[PDB]
Amino acid sequence: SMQEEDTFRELRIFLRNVTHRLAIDKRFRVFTKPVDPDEVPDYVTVIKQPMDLSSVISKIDLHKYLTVKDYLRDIDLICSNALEYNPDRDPGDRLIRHRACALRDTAYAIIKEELDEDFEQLCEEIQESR
Ligand SMILES: CC(=O)C1CSC(NC(=O)[C@@H](C)NC(=N)N)N1
Ligand SMILES: CC(=O)C1CSC(NC(=O)[C@@H](C)NC(=N)N)N1
Repeated sequence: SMQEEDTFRELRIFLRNVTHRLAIDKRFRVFTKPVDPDEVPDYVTVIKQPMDLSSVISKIDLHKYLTVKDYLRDIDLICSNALEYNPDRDPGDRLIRHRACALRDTAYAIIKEELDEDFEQLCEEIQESR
C-alpha cells in the first residue's frame, strides 16, 4: 500500500543519514570505497563478498534494505571482511581491525539511540507479509 511505501521511504532516509555520518568520519575512510585491485591484489581472492559504504548507499537507493536488520548485516559484513583480511599482529592490520570494530560499534550505537523500536518492528512485519 501507499502507507507501506511511505514506511520504506522513511527507512531509506534514515539509513542514508546513518551511512553519511559513518562515511564522513576520518577513521572510516578505508571503508568508504571498494578496495582498489591495483593497490592490493590479493583482496579479490581472500574476500568473497566485498562491501563498503559507497555500495551500501547504492543498495539503499536500489531499495535493497527493507529492514534495519538487512542494513546491519551489510555493516557487519564490512567489519567481518576487514577482520578476515587483516588477521596479523602487525600494527597496520591491527589499526584496520580497530577501525572496523569502531565502525560497527558506531552504527549499532546510532541505531540504538535514534531508531524507534516500533518503527523497525513495522518494517519487519510489512516485509514478513511479502
Ligand atoms: C578494507 C580493508 O580491509 C583494507 C583496506 S587496506 C587493508 N589492509 C592493509 O592495507 C594492510 C595493513 N594489511 C593487509 N593484509 N594488506 N585492509
Ligand atoms: C567485534 C570485535 O572484534 C570487537 C572486539 S572489541 C570491540 N568493540 C569494543 O570493545 C567497543 C565496544 N569498545 C571499545 N572501547 N573499543 N569489537
